[PDB]
Amino acid sequence: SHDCAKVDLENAELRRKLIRTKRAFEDTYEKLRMANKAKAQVEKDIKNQILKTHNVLRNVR
Amino acid sequence: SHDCAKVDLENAELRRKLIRTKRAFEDTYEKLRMANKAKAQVEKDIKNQILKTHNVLRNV
Amino acid sequence: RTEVETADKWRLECIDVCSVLTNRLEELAGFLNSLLK
Amino acid sequence: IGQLRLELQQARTEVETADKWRLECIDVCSVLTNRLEELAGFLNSLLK
Ligand SMILES: [Cl-]
Ligand SMILES: [Zn+2]
Repeated sequence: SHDCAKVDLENAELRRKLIRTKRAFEDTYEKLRMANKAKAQVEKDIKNQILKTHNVLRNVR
Repeated sequence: SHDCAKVDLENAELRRKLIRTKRAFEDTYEKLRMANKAKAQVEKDIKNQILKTHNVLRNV
Repeated sequence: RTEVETADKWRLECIDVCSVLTNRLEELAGFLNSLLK
Repeated sequence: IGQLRLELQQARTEVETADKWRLECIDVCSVLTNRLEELAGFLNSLLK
């Protein structure tokens, strides 16, 4: 036996918290995905710039 | 006024899901905080390197 | 023969300059590489 | 006499070598400078 009104109240509060927390997780996960993507692009361009720099250094005396 | 056993099961399942989602959000938030911190450090060092480069170019 | 003097007036300077520029370029390649860690 | 001609030839050779050194160092300095300016702009682009 439980407190019927209390478990109804807790059911509703848990559902509210779960929506809020899922939304916070999806938003933060998307922010992290965007950050990782931007960093990967940066590292690709950095590699290109390193290679161009060494090419100049090799051609230069 | 409800199905007592059914709301008990649903409440237990909601609590399990909320723990799982809270943990995922906290872990992902921690990773994002770490990434932001690392990027902030990179941008500070980049600033110093730009300034040294412009100083060398200016003296030449 | 002053053409030699005037034409060599900035030789030592341009050598020092190229050394400093090369050093900055090498340091920049190392720094960029450090960003990939 | 012919010694003045020989020393004039030596002066011309020294001018040629000095001009070669100068133009080569200008070429090198130019390429290095351009790479450094490009790198400064790239680094700045990373701050956006
Ligand atoms: Cl470039
Ligand atoms: Zn009940």
